Amino acid sequence: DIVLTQSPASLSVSLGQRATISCRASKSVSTSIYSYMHWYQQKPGQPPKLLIKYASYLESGVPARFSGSGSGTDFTLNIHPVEEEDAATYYCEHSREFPFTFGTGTKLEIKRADAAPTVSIFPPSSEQLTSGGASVVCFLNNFYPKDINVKWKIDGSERQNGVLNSWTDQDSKDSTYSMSSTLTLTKDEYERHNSYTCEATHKTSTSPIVKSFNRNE
Amino acid sequence: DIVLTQSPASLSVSLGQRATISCRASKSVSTSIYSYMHWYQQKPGQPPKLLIKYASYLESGVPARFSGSGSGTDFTLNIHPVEEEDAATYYCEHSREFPFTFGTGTKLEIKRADAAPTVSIFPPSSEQLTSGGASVVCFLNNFYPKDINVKWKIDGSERQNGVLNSWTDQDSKDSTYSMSSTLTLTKDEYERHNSYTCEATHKTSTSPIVKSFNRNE
Amino acid sequence: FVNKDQIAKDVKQFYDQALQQAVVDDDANNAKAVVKTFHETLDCCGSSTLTALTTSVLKNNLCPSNIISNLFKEDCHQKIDDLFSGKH
Amino acid sequence: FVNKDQIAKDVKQFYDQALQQAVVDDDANNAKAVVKTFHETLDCCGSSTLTALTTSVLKNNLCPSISNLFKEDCHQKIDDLFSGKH
Amino acid sequence: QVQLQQSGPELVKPGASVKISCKASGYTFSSSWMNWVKQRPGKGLEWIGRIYSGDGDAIYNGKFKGKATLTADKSSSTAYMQLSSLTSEDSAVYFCAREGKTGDLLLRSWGQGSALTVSSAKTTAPSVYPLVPVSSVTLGCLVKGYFPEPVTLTWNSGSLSSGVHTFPALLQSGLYTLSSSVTVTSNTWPSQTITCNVAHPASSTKVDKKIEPR
Amino acid sequence: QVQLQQSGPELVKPGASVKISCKASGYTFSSSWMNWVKQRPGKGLEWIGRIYSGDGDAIYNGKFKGKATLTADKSSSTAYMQLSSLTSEDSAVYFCAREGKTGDLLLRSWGQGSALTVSSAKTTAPSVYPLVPVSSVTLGCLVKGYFPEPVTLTWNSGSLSSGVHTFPALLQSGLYTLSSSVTVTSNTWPSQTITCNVAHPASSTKVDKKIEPR
Repeated sequence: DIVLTQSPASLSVSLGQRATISCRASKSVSTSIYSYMHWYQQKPGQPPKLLIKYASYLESGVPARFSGSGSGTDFTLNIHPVEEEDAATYYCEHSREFPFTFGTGTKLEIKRADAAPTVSIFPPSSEQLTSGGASVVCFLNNFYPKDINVKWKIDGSERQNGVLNSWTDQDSKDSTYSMSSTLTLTKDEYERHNSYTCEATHKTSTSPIVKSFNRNE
Repeated sequence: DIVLTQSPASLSVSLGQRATISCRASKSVSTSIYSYMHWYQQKPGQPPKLLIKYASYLESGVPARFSGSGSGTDFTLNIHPVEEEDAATYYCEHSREFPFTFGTGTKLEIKRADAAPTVSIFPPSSEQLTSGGASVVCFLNNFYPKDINVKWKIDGSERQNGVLNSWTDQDSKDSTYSMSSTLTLTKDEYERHNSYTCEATHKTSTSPIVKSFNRNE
Repeated sequence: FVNKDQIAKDVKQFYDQALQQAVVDDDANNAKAVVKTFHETLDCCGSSTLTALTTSVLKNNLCPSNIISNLFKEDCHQKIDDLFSGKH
Repeated sequence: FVNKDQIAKDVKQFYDQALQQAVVDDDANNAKAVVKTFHETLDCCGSSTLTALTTSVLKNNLCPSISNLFKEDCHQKIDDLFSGKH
Repeated sequence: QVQLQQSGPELVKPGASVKISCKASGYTFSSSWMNWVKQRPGKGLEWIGRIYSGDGDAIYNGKFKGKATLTADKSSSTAYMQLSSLTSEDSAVYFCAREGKTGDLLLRSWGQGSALTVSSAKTTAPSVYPLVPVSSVTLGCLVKGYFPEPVTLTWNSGSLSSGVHTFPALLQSGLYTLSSSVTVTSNTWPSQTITCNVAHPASSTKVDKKIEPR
Repeated sequence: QVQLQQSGPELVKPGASVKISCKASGYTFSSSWMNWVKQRPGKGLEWIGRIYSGDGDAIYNGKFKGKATLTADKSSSTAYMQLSSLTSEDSAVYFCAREGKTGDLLLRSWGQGSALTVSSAKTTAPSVYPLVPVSSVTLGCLVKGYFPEPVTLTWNSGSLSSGVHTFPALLQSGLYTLSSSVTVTSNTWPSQTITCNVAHPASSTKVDKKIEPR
């Protein structure tokens, strides 16, 4: 089986601006007159889409900003100018022999400025509390870059009893990300501490942003 | 049709020496791998014998002193060192296409040391007299070169009374020629006269070699 | 003399170019015709060096009256060798 | 990639040399085999550019099973193969 | 007019089998190849096999030769895929994809996909909790303890979609849970009512939860 | 030993036909080609055609197409050659030659030839006269007043060949005449008998004129 190794793992370029992805095969995916390496585009939820076929030929109805070059075992996709809706994961794939195999993939992000998150804590609803359980959600919204740390302090001291965190796909409009920490714990244990806090650390921030509440309101 | 122009028409070559005949074709006789030209030898009175095949290859049982060379339209045959047995007419022939055709022909003469003839005179036999015919025959034999003069004397006086002379082809063992001169005349006249002479004059002879008989012993 | 193994390799080369072009090209009508000609003449179907493309050629009706493999027994590269080596 | 012409010329030339070898060379076993293989495969006998020798090879049973040798030109069969008519 | 119509999300026990489908239209299915592609959530793409619909002659990947069965129905113009001895790590999205006319080994048109998931876990309707706070305001909704996937979340039944952040579901003891943020304006909350609409088809569950500070 | 023995000389009247023959030995006639070549007195070689003995298929020189007619006879192992509408300038020696085992296209073994002479003139037998002499001894033969050619002169019917000089015939008033010298020694004459053997196929003549002294 041929192995397709792509690089880099992930990429991020401004709306400008050259994006250039590489791909390496175990053995020559190329004949005297062809190759046999092709390029697909995928977006969250959608199926993959054929863009460049046989190394350099644009598939019908695909922008001319997409371009491909290569031969033998080394191939290169190129996006210029990069655009909003080009944000995707790009898989190279060969059709030289059986089995066909896809590349490890390369994610395309969109480079933008920076932005602190908008943090907002939410105490358990009565609805929830009633039937056991008590979850404390905290949203960190519309920020950049992806990297951030969340920290949970219950009455000063901090613990990750059951902290679950979920990131969004990058935003198409404002190019930012959003995160979602959820401190889930037992109803009984919730009704013992009169102070909950959501600490959020991030670049462009000396100190954390730290919305809080006490179970007495 | 392919026209084979041999040259020279004839040539004389001393024993031990080299003889080169050439053959020229009206169009090409060669393919990528074979020249379809062959050399034949014809001694008089006999069929021709294949000597060289496909330009350069010796037909088995032919002295290596025969060699051939050429291509396309230009072909050469070399005999070296020449021998007595090489006295013959030489023909080049192509087998490239139908019709097969032969060369104009080249006659090889073999120059040897000059040789004096061996003259011998013969009166009519009893048997010829009966029919009212009288023929006197004289053999000039094994001489060289081919040029010989013969004169007839009847009773001391020269006569050319219808004398027919026939030459031989060059001997293939000693390279000499031979000539018979016949004097034919009526039975009447033969018995009128008494003394019948035959004089051979040659290059080798500073003075004529003479042979004769007296009718009535 | 003409180089034997080089000509056999050129003919394989040529066949491969047609076989590929038959499937990948915007209908090279001649490439498809040529590829049938070879298969019929040589009693043949595809190449072992192009076994992926040979599959789709087989189903496009360009092989002698068989289904998939088979195929590995129907190599044209081998029949081309046998043509130039005086076998069959 | 390779050009159709030069390869079609090469193959004719390869055959022509087989046709000759089979006749002019005495032991030429492979040359005869090669020649018959071509004849059997392409369905032809000899060549227009070797019409004299072709007469011989027909008579040596190296052709498929004389007036109509011109109609069985084996050079043409080669062109038809590479052009795609056959 | 080309389209491939794959079957819906499917839940099935370990050891069982599933026959995913794909309905072709707008091209001669009977003369076309059909490929199948596995994609485990997170990971990349994997090729299973492909089949000539005309006769059902198929070529398998070695890794699926023995597990995937491919078949073609010309009267349905439907390609099928069949998986045996199912396992948690057959849980993936399986795609459908056709080649061009000549069988040019290129995946031209795809289906939506089919989310297969293998689990002994029982189907469970979610619980939906409204998350009111304690200038501009941000509200929340908490869908917790559901199985299998997916679920549909919308605010005001789609009426408010800008300034929304629905987050991918995460597992929490064999049950899924996810949240959504919506930030409005302040000069419309609580002036104008806002409701999180959660739908969980597997349990046929539809639920609207009006937010409020109370 | 491969030999090709041909028909004897021939006198034929103008406008007639002749069927010359060439019998082959010591090689497989049946699967071989036989050629035919013309040679006029004092002139070159002209190729007539070649015939395949296995089935009589023949390729003619265009110049001889409608005149020459080649045929093969396997049982005899004999090739024939027939010429119609005979003319003074069909007079010539005609050779036959075989090709190799393949169809070599090369004239490998030749017959002695056949002297065909075309004339309305009439045969005439020769008168054979002995010629006794007036250290070697030389004696001679004289064949006078014959038509057509050739004759066959020998000495002690083959026993004597070296020292023999047979001279070309001369034409005079439509009659040929040739002489032959033989020189032996001497010691072998008149001790051993010496005889001149003349043969004229065109008149069925055969004379053994024994030379002797007087």
